[PDB]
Parts: sequence; C-alpha cells; structure tokens
Amino acid sequence: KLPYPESADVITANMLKLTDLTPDDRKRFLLKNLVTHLHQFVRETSLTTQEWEETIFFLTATGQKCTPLRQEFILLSDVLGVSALVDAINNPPVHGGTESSVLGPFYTDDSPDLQNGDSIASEDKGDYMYVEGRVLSTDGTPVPNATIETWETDGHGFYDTQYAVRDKPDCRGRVHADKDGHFGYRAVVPVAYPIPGDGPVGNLLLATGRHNMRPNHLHMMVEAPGFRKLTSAWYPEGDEWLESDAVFGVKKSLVVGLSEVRDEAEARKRGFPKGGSFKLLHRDIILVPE
Amino acid sequence: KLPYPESADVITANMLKLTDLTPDDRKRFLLKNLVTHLHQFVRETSLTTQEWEETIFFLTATGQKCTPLRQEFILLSDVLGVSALVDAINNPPVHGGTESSVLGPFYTDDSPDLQNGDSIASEDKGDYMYVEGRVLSTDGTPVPNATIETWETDGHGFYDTQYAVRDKPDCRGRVHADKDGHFGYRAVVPVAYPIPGDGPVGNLLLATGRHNMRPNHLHMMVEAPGFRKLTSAWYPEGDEWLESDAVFGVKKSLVVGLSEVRDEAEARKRGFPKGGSFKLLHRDIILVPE
Ligand SMILES: CCCCCCCCCCCCCCCCCCCC(=O)O[C@H](COC(=O)CCCCCCCCCCCCCC)COP(=O)(O)OCCN
Ligand SMILES: CCCCCCCCCCCCCCCCCCCC(=O)O[C@H](COC(=O)CCCCCCCCCCCCCC)COP(=O)(O)OCCN
Ligand SMILES: [Fe+3]
Ligand SMILES: [Fe+3]
Repeated sequence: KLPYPESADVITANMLKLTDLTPDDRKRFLLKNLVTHLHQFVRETSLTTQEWEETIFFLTATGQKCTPLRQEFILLSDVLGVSALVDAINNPPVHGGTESSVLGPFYTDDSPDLQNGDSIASEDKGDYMYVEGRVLSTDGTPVPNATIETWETDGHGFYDTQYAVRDKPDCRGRVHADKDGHFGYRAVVPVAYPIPGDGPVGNLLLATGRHNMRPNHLHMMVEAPGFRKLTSAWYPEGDEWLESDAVFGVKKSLVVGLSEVRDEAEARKRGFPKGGSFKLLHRDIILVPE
Repeated sequence: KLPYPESADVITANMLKLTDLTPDDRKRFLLKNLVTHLHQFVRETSLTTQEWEETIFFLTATGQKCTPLRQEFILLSDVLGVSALVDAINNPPVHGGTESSVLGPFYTDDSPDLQNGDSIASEDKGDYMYVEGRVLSTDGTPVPNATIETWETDGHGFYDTQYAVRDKPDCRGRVHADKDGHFGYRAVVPVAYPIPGDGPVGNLLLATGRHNMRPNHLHMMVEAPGFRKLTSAWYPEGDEWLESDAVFGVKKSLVVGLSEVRDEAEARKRGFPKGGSFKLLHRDIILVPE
C-alpha cells in the first residue's frame, strides 16, 4: 500500500488516503476537511517543535480545567468566535422565532426545578429582577409543557460555580411555564461579567491583547414538546460592553429594556421577601414548530 | 468597538480584526492563521451544533486522559500525522543529521541516569539486545557530554507507563555517553506495539477504520551542549507494520539491522546476566550544530 512517510507531502497524502477507511459518510467528510486544514496550518506557519509542545500543553491544561460545572473548552471555542459561528450557521434567523445566542461555559442540568413566582437566586445576591413572558409559537399560539433553563452571574460578578463552596446551585433554575405558556420568576440583575482568568483561556486573552468582558446577560434555554430547542440570552441595554462582547454573543434583537418598579406592595405580591423595588424584564420567547 | 456579530461573515471579520491586538509578531501570525483555518473549516463543513458538542466532549476527554505517564494529546497529534509533519519541517534531512521521528505519548521525566554497559530493562522483560554507537557532529567531530534518553515497550507489548503498579521506571533510561561520544547499553528487542485503545484516540481510530499498530521501535532522544536536540527512533527491519505505522514515524534511514550474536564470552563482557545469545544494534547518532 502506502510509501514510507519520508517527506511532508507524503505524510499529508498518506493521511488523506487513509480517510477513505472511515465508514460513516459525514464523519469521513469531516475528517478529510480536518486533516486538510490541520496540515495546511502547520505547513503555512512552519510551526516549530517548541510551538507544537506549547500547543499540546495548552490543550491538555484546557481539558484538565474542565469540570461538570465549568467548560473551559467551550470558553476557548467562545473567545475564538467558533461558538458564535456554529450558532449562526445552525440557527439562522429563519422564522419569526426568538434569536439564538451562545451557551457559554457555565450551563449545568444541576439546577432546581421551579414553578412560576419562585426565585432562581437566594437572598443578598444582587438587585431584585423579575423575569416574565409567554412562550409562544411563531403562529402566536401558547406553547404548553415549556421549560426555561435560566442562569446568570450574581449581582457580585460571579457564577455559583466560581465560589469555593457550592452546597446547592444558585442564580440558576429550570422554570416550568404554565398551560397558557406564561413564565415568571424572581432573579437578580446580572452585571457585566469578567470571564474567568485563572485557566488557559485567561492566559490566551492576556497574550493576545484582549479584554475579558461580556456585557450583562441572562441565559435562556427553552424546550417544549413539538418545538425546536432554543439556546439564547437576553442582554440588558445600556451596558458599555454590548458592542465588544468577548465571545461574540450579542445580537440586536436580544437587547432588552429593564423597567424599575418601586412599589413595596407589588414587590411583596411577586414574592420578593425584602420588598422595596425590582427591575422588570418582560419578553416573550418565540419557538419554531419542529 | 466593532459591529454586532449578527452574521457569520461579521463574526469572522471581527475575530480577524481582533487578532491585530496580539503584541508578539509570531504569536499574532499564528493566531491569524489559526482563526482563518478554524472559521473556514466550520463554514466549509457546515459543522452542526451536535458535532460541535461532540468535539468539545472529545477534546475535554483527551486532556483529562493525560498524565505525567501518558500524553493523549501527543497521541492524537501523532495518529493525525501532525506530529510527523512538524518533525519533517523542523529537522529537514538537508542538514545532514540523523532524521527525526515521533516522540509519542510515553516519554517520561523520571528515567534513571545510566552509564555505558548498564541495562535500561529489568530481567524477564524481553529478548536481550545491546545498543551501541558514537555521537558525532555532521562535521565529523565527536560529541562530548551527550545523553541518550531511550525507551521502549516491554517484550509483551506494553510500556512501563501502562502498568497498574509502577514502583520504578522500566525499559527506559538516560545513558551518559563518554567524552569521546561512545555509548553502549543493554536493552530488549522491541516488539510490534499496539497503541492503547482505552482513551479518546482509540475511539477515533475505530470510528475511522484504522488499525492501532506501530512497528517495533526503540526511541532515541539525544541532547548535547552545542547541538540541536534530536528526537528519533530506530526501527528494526522485517516488521510487518513498517509500511503502515499508525503515527507515520518510519523513514528508511531509521530502519536498522539487528545482528544475532551467539558468543558467550562477549555476552558476559557486555554485562548480560544470563549470557546466551543477544541481538546487536550498532548505529551512530549524527547531530546538527546549533
Ligand atoms: C481544523 C480547523 C483548524 C485547523 C488548523 C488550526 C489548528 C491548529 C491548532 C493550534 C496550533 C497553534 C495555535 C496557535 C497559537 C496562537 C496563540 C498565540 C497566543 C499565545 O501564545 O497564547 C498562549 C498559548 O495558547 C495556545 O497555545 C492556544 C491554542 C489554541 C488552540 C485552539 C484550537 C481550537 C480549539 C477551539 C475550540 C473549538 C472546538 C470546536 C471546533 C497562551 O498560553 P500561555 O503561553 O500564557 O500559558 C501556557 C498554557 N496554559
Ligand atoms: C487544535 C485544534 C482543536 C480543534 C480542532 C479544529 C477543528 C475542529 C474539528 C471538529 C470536527 C472534527 C473533525 C473530524 C470528525 C471526527 C472524526 C470522525 C470520527 C469520529 O467521529 O470520531 C469520534 C469523535 O472524534 C472527534 O471528535 C475527533 C476530534 C479531533 C480534533 C482534533 C484536532 C486537533 C489535532 C491534535 C493536534 C495537537 C496540536 C498540534 C497542532 C470518535 O470518538 P467517539 O465518537 O467514539 O467518542 C469520543 C469521546 N471520547
Ligand atoms: Fe453567561
Ligand atoms: Fe514508542
């Protein structure tokens, strides 16, 4: 069969020939493209032995930084624009549906199940925010059996997993919308968010002259039987980082207003225990039938 | 700063513009080439959300499989031909030295320091082999203060790094050559080597219809003051896998003969405890001046 891999040209030709053995058509195509690009990158850059070693070390450290609650490989994808590119290709603003946005590294399915009026945030975790809307079809009809996975930074600038003690989740939950599609829950106003700088991605951003900021945002991931899954986020207006999100997640249609309500009776009705005032985020979620 | 990342074209243009912030000129060039290739790969393949997820999972698992005894990221580089391509670019044969070959995943930082006539292998680790030669410059000058880091599979087809109990290293050592460049040590005859399939790389080889075999080989990593470090391997002739090395390491100039020697006096002189026959591998190492 194949000649000894004596030269760069032969190494590439041999590896490309071996792609033929991949049985699955799609995986074969992906592998052909991967080899082509990997080999071109190495040849075009004349990657040094030391640069290769450093790359091995970085990728290893990236994987080793990952836990069930912090995905450093997602974060790497995010800061290099891969995550946003995949999102744009896969979820084109195609029907009248709420637009898609990046997941990011801090999603977990270890979040509490909640009914409407419950809170995703413990007390003393930031300025009160109430989030509400209806889950609707593009035809305007209510969507039953919808669940909203939602998560955010606390008002102090940290996701729950970035603290040393996590005895329970915080500033996240799985909210079950009602039969008429209505959802409503307590939360806190999210703050401009500095991406964690204590792993390989932080080092990459420093070495490449990048800031590490995301604008304020609230993740919204919605599923319902009969509808396409939406992964998205709302971005409160007026944040100085909206036009320079480090992970390219902001879209104009996902920028939202917050309205302040200073009515102690209303705050208590909504379940806020320390009363006073809250900011209101009212926005429907529009899903596309499957 | 930049327009909202609303489309795939804008995402890529924004990321490429941000590469300009990288201060180091070489790192800037590498990042720009990396972004270009990553983005092109995603667009050319229309990579799906699920395929992205699966890739994140694979890369994470690969990093988490890595230890001081097993470099799964090196193995991944190896099976995709990247390692061999880097080897060829960085040690072009025109310089006149011994050719490079793949490091592989089983180099360790704990090999014993040894002197000429010592063994890298405990008893009952395979058939006896003696390795010898002289370290020379391309210009002919003998090289003082050279060390030969050498490692190989045991005669059952496993590196010490694969053992559940590894109280000491085995079938590896750092042999200090003499002032005149001469080295000599006892070893075992290397056997055809099956790459362990219990990590991500094994799954990748299965999914892509590949075998997991390397021909018999003895790693040789030679360092000396005033010379370029050589990372190479000798490949005994006659092995059925030489023509289909899974990691593209074999080069005709690195294929060696082994002499069968039945000479009891010589066997004892060379330090073989049981005497009897041994295979002799005699090959000089030619290093390139800095
Ligand atoms: C098939 C499509 C593409 C194929 C062709 C391209 C692939 C080649 C693979 C990468 C090869 C070299 C990468 C170029 C490095 C440029 C980085 C310049 C800045 C710099 O040196 O930063 C340091 C090293 O970072 C680094 O070494 C960062 C490495 C980044 C690799 C990212 C690979 C893509 C993965 C992203 C996720 C995508 C998954 C879904 C596709 C930061 O570190 P330090 O030196 O300060 O500290 C020590 C480690 N902690
Ligand atoms: C440095 C760049 C880092 C990111 C890569 C840039 C481009 C992104 C590529 C994404 C798409 C992958 C393209 C090929 C398709 C996969 C191969 C087909 C076979 C297949 O699906 O294999 C499964 C998944 O493998 C896989 O998912 C294999 C992914 C391999 C990508 C590695 C690229 C880096 C090469 C290493 C070089 C080191 C740095 C030096 C420059 C085997 O797995 P399974 O399905 O059994 O279960 C795995 C969980 N364990
Ligand atoms: Fe977030
Ligand atoms: Fe080996």
